[PDB]
Amino acid sequence: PKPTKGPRLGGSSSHQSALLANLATSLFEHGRIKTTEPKARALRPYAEKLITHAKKGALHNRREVMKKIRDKDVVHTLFAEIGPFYADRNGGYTRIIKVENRKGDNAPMAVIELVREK
Amino acid sequence: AVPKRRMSRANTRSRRAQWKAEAPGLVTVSVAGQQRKVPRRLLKAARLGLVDLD
Amino acid sequence: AKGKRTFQPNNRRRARVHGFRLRMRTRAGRAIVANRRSKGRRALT
Amino acid sequence: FPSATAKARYVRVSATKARRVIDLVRGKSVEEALDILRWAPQAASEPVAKVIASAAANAQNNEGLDPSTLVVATVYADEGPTAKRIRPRAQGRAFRIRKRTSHITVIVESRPP
RNA sequence: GGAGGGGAGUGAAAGAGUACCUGAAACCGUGCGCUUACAAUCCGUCAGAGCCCUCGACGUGUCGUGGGGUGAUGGCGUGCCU
RNA sequence: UGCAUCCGGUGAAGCCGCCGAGUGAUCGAGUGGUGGAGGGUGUGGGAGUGAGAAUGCAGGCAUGAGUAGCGAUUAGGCAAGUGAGAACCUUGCCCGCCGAAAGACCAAGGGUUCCUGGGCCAGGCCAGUCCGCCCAGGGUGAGUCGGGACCUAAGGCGAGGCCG
RNA sequence: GGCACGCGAGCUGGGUUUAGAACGUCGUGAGACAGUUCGGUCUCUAUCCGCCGCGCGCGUCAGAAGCUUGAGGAAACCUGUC
RNA sequence: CGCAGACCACGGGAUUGAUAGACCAGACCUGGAAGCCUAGUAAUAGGUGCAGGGAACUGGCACUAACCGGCCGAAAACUUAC
Repeated sequence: PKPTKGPRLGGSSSHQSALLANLATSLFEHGRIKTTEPKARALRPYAEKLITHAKKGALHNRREVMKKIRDKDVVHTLFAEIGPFYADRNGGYTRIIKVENRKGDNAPMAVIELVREK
Repeated sequence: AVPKRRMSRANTRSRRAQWKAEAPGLVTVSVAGQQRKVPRRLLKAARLGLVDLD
Repeated sequence: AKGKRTFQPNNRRRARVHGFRLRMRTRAGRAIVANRRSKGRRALT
Repeated sequence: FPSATAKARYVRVSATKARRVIDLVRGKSVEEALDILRWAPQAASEPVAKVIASAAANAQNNEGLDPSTLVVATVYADEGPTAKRIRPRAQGRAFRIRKRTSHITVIVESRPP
């Protein structure tokens, strides 16, 4: 999606790409993760577009997801439950909740999770 | 460059008074019945039971 | 990058250049040992 | 006014950093000061909150005062003993590092609603 | 959580608590009074309004052989040593 | 300090004030607080007898300033746990880095830093429940390995000796 | 043309102006030469005034909000061919 | 949230909502995806098919987040003239 305006997350572009991939894998594996607020803000569109790929789940879309996810159990779950679950929802598959600041460095924390209402 | 002169007390105090902290604003919330104060930024998280109240 | 320092420890060299027997070999060394004894030094050599 | 006091001595924070947090709860009720310190994003808020809570407990227990009517009347931080360390620097010079502490005094008192 | 403290006790005294006789200055706070955001200040000194406190006398506030704190404002004023 | 007098646990000195005093250094056998054992006066005797400054010395503390910096050229993330407290400790799963090394083993040097259990004021450039930190206990097994008990090199010391 | 022949806590280091070496010349010599030749460490986290920008506070006799006048300042001002 | 920006400030939106993201479509950039079939010994080529992939731009769309919320913030009179 839109690239970051300022300096990249992990300290480099490659580290940011790996960070986003790992965070998306963790989110799809657990359903909700806790991290710094800017990380979740960057994670939302990335994970949502992966879910969009999984929604119209064909072989081509599967390979599109695998060229980012790298974990096969998460790919299977994404294409067997997560995709079908969001079949009739148009966008907004995740939500971000702000939580209390970290203690060691006063880093603003947030929780990103998949919506489960319908 | 180095300071040519020792600061007077008035100047030092007038500049030093600008290093201060602001009080966060607090709003009420009902978690497990009891009312307690929480920052508005964490209202939704408190209502979802994601913020530890001591 | 030549960062060799002056002190390179070696115990046999220390004993053979400053040890008790070397001090006792010569008159000046015996005077040194006597002076250190009179000063009250714990380590005479 | 009836009152109770509590003192934290040799707290390992500098007096100015404690004062920055103390300047937030002067003249406020004990409960609202405790909330402010709970949500203050400073490390000095934990010791100050502990002193204030200890003073409120002293007031409720030893003098039998109503906790709902307590007010942070007087609060200040003094300087404790400071320990001297050495930080080696470039080209053989050594600098002095000070490890400052502070004493924190709190006086709560009962005031009518 | 501890550290530390508050009651309670010991003690003639805890303004003697094993950070301990006495506890000065520099330095750092808190509270009260006066003052200060149109103003060019070797930071004082001489006049000095206003405000606050205090001692006497008479009524209810108003002077006095008064006293202290702060000082708007005006005049003067080129740090010490070598 | 000689001598003579006077005060003192019914509170000396020292310290902090108030109210006064002298032409000056200064004074207050005037007073209040603090304090807890020695002081005052007269008249003689003797000085380590008076600091504001020597880029003076020691201790304590300011200003700069809650400022600079927090030590490479690899990079961390999430879940669970422990716990008063977790970015840093534990476990798992990922991701990245070295790989004629940033892996493994010796010598010199160091000296108990090794292991187990405990701790968390000091130290660790933050925190720390962790640690090469602190405390207690434990741990190093040789006919053949490296040395001596075997041999000599350079060189050292050197019975007598020569020289001085 | 002035302004430290403006301007190195803004830069350079080619020249001049340390220590090495050589030529000519001078000196018995060590050496020397407003003679030449090759080489040769340019340190600093901005306290104050100044200046460029950006805020916070108070004031403008109630508290606010739109749109404005402008005392006073700053900028710009070149020129050719056909 | 922003094409406003070091911070701050400025500007816009806040369910009576298109502010940002997602989603749908377009514009644009790339240049013909995967899978399958066919041809070739193979390298590879052709069809399916202006394909597939995709950021910033434009328009739709409350799906997600703008929240059952806190703090500030309004008048001594008098004089004269009319």
